[PDB]
Amino acid sequence: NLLVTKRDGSTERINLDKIHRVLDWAAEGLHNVSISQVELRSHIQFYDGIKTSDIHETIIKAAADLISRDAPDYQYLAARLAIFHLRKKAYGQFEPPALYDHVVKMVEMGKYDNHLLEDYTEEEFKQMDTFIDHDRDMTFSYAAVKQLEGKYLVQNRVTGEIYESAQFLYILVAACLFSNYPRETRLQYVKRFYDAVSTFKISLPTPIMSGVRTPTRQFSSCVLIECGDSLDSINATSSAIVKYVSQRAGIGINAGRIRALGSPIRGGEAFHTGCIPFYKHFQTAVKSCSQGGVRGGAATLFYPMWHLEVESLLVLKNNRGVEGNRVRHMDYGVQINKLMYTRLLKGEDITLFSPSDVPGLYDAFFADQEEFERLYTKYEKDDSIRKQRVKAVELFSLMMQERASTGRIYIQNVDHCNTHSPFDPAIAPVRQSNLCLEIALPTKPLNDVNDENGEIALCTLSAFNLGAINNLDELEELAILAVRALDALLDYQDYPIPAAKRGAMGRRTLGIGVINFAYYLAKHGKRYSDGSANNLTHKTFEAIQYYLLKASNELAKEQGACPWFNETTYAKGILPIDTYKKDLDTIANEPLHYDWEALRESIKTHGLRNSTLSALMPSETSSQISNATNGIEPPRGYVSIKASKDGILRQVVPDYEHLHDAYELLWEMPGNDGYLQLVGIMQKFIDQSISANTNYDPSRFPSGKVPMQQLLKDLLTAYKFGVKTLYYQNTRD
Amino acid sequence: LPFQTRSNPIPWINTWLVQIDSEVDTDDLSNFQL
Ligand SMILES: Nc1ncnc2c1ncn2[C@H]1C[C@H](O)[C@@H](COP(=O)(O)OP(=O)(O)OP(=O)(O)O)O1
Ligand SMILES: Nc1ncnc2c1ncn2[C@H]1C[C@H](O)[C@@H](COP(=O)(O)OP(=O)(O)OP(=O)(O)O)O1
Ligand SMILES: Nc1ncnc2c1ncn2[C@H]1C[C@H](O)[C@@H](COP(=O)(O)OP(=O)(O)O)O1
Ligand SMILES: [Mg+2]
Repeated sequence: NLLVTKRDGSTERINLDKIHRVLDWAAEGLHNVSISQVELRSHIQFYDGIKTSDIHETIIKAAADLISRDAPDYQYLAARLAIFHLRKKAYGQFEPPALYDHVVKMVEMGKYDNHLLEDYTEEEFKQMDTFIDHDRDMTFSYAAVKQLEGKYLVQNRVTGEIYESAQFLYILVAACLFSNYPRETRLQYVKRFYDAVSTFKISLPTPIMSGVRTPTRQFSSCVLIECGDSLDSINATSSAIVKYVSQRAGIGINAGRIRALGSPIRGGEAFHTGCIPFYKHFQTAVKSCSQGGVRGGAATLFYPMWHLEVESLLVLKNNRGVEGNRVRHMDYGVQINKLMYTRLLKGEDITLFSPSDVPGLYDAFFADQEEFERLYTKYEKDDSIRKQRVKAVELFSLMMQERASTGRIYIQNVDHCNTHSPFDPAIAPVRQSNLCLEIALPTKPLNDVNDENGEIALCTLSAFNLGAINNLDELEELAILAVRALDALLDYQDYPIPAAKRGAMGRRTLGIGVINFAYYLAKHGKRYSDGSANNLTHKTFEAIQYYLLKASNELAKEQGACPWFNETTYAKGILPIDTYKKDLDTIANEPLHYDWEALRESIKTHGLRNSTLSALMPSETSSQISNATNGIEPPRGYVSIKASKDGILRQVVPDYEHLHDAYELLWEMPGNDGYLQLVGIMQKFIDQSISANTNYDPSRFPSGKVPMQQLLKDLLTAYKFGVKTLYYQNTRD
Repeated sequence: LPFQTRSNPIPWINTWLVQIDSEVDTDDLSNFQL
């Protein structure tokens, strides 16, 4: 008696079968899954004239909630339903249209860049359509398909209509990246890279999964900016923010050079108003495109611990404090060096100086360790310099305090960054971290929005799916097939800021990390707490780094080494296996499988196409696609729940039907001594800083309170293994 | 068993069939070498 509205817009009487047939399909080859469940769960409410599209969308969200530990398969069921639904809005039918017709039509619509037709010919598109395997859309998971549907797929924001499939994404993104390649190997890479991203072998950032083949050439995930102690530099840094924030890219401010409050200006014509006043200006700049004033644009501000206004900066994210002196919309990262921790252990005081009062003391902080201990102790006895004595035990407590309450206050060991980094602490020292704290690239203050001398550290992210390769030797292909794609991107994309282009084309740095690490250890039957993976972690990453350098090495001969390279340690015949924390030889003995002395001579001649090739970053959005564990972070639960944007999606861990025992859920670990112990081993082969985060469960401590004794313990433990930085500090709620 | 082994086809039928510690010690951490 009731009627329904079909997609085309035709109307026919309601028929249950139509739903039964569909659900029965996606349920094919699945177990512990029942068709009736979805239908009733859906509580679908028929009503005269109901659009068939709505009915489909309701059943999908139904089988979506089914996903559970008892019946995981459901998350392939919903996924299959989602893709079927997507194929309707994209092509009006399940069977996808010719790769060539699809690009042509889109170009006329203004979806894909018109260069695709000027770089490739019709005869070639038909040749690439063969590599495509639309049957790979079923290898996805509800958690993955849901992401592509919301963001990754090229779809109208206003209407919400889809325009392409998951496969057309990979085939195109790889092709654009290799567009400027020789006709002899141009199509070649397009295939291998395609069967590398579609097969879940390599994970690519959100700005990349979406953009390439979009007219927009903006693929920068985040930008690091170093602000100088000037009004001109501040405005330049502020304007630089408003530029990238509108591009939805993370920001990494260092105001740590701004003189403290009370500091005299131009001899004494005026006194500094303080840091807080300026810090706020930066926030609004990051929120300038945020909706409401609340959410979006993420920016981490850094500064030295020995700073004079440190005590006033650590409590910025704290409520108490009228806004006059507060900033709860920005993250922070207290920079610490060896000397600092020393004063803590001995329970000795820390002198709080100012950047202007102590000349060279600031630069010593990163570029040189010994000079710092000489100047610091020097300015301490000097009474002609404003300072302040504070117990190292108290300062470190106030930091961990705000770090435990907010869980945003990050830590950055500048000594390790300049101790074991590709960059020469004398020419291009690391004095910054990106929002996530994974990047460690040099930066320079800008005198204006278009300053030439300025250098805005930029980077290209990527990662290897450890749960996709059989052996470590398989990284040999992925490495070269990855470094090239990213390297070419640096030239494919544009730069809205001179300083940005300067550093981008200068050292051409890249950030390639790893994903699905949890599953990796699961297969080999390893854990974190016990640390029975220290050797494995050493061997695995040893290759990950070897092949990356070996890849950027061969690339250098073909296109030359980066222009600024002489700056890098690699030029002076220096490898990470030399400047690594010697204290790592107490938690691992895994020898070098790969003959680096060989790469040493190779790089010492041609160099590297890129300055930095290895970065470990936290990747939930990217990993969700490969249905893998976010970055190296262990699964919070067998069936972690991620809510985005509109609704939470249940994502079951990989190979749960056979790995249930193996996995060591985050909450479940005794402490962090085991986790951080692995990060230090990884850093031994990372040119860039791992965004490792701590974890604390008040249920494992007496009085249901986390003791400050343990907080400082892990902090020192990490520093002992060369841990560069510390990300979040998840507190079990 | 006359019929082939199978997972239950209607699991729904079973629904009707039943703070921060401030503690600091210098000596305990002084033994930790950086
Ligand atoms: N006449 C109907 N009565 C009830 N449900 C229907 C009817 N027709 C289709 N459905 C269901 C089946 C699917 O689960 C969902 C979506 O149908 P969908 O295939 O996407 O669009 P469509 O109706 O234009 O194609 P098709 O003719 O192949 O069903 O709606
Ligand atoms: N009138 C002001 N009120 C508040 N803060 C100021 C004022 N002028 C400058 N500042 C701050 C901004 C910067 O943090 C810092 C220095 O600014 P800057 O422009 O470099 O000073 P200046 O170039 O005129 O002389 P100098 O830097 O040598 O002291 O002091
Ligand atoms: N508000 C935001 N919008 C888009 N990207 C953001 C963001 N905040 C941070 N990021 C980025 C910056 C980081 O370099 C990056 C690190 O993790 P990622 O795996 O690269 O992200 P993703 O999972 O989206 O691919 O996420
Ligand atoms: Mg000045």
